[PDB]
Amino acid sequence: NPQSKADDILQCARTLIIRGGYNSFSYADISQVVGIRNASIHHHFPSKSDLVCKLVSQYRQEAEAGIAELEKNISDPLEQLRAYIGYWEGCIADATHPFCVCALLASEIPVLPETVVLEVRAHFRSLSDWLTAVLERGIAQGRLVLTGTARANAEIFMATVHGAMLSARAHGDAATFGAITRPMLERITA
Amino acid sequence: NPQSKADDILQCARTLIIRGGYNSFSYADISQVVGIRNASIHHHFPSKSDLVCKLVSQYRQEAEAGIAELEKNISDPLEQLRAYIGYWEGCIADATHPFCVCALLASEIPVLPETVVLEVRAHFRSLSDWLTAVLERGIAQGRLVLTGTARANAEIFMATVHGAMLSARAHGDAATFGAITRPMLERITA
Repeated sequence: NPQSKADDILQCARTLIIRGGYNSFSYADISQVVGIRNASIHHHFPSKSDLVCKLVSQYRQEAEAGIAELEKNISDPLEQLRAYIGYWEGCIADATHPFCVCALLASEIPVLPETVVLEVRAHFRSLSDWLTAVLERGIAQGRLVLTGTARANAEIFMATVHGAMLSARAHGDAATFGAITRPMLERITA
Repeated sequence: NPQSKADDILQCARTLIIRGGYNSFSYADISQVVGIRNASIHHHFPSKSDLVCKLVSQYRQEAEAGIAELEKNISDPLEQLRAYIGYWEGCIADATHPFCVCALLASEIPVLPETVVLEVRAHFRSLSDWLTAVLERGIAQGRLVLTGTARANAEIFMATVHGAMLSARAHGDAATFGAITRPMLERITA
């Protein structure tokens, strides 16, 4: 049915966009993977900008649901940050989606449609908000020690994660991501 | 003359690639800026992969010459790292080239030509080598204090720089880059 074809197009486009960003895939590539013709893609999504806004909105919904599940299941804020690091290490291992869609698109902001840029920036502010709240709970519970504010530390940890994803993709390697991100976690442990 | 046209094409392509990466510009865009026709671009560069390898090799030559000049002019290793941070803050201010060509291309590695990937990875290993040597001199001179090895700290600082460039481009802002990168520098000051 129609819904399943729309889901297949979004699945496919998400995998392609993680390889090379907004301009690295075409509707022809989606036809090659999913088997629908070009005109059919347009019935589902009236433009590529709309397809990518829909993909990023779904990616954020899933990203927020996954860090919420960490927050729910894990009592200690430090262990929530450690489990978030572990989640990305598993994604880089599985190698299907070894990069954050929004971090990748952020590097291309100046050429992206404005509607896509809105979705990408919303993920950054939202992830920063989550990390800020986890760090604040860690202070409130005497589980962490910080220099500077929780928000400033959240912004450093998010930048370190995005830079570590980039180093793992570049000069190689399944231990890079942890080797870069974990020392902060051990620093801030009370 | 011929050389000047080749330089103009590389200048133009460097500015375009910093906006959106490898797939965000075409030879038509270069013709629009530089005024040569499509066939003329091909006389200078037999393929787009070759044009981009030439651009990245020139960008690295310049990047290495600039950090070498820091190293030459500045005696204290900590002040060499602080001046490197300042160099990127000035680039983000001037807004012409507010992102590293190689950091941007690294996010697209899976779709890049292999010859381009070689040049991008060479920049990462080389910048990591430079930062490692600056950190080692800082230890040898009693100017810095590190947890873990100099190379592991170099890899964190390079990832923090690349992640900070990304946050400055994303959820906005000429103070983000320093706000993320400078706390490390003050941490490691002896």
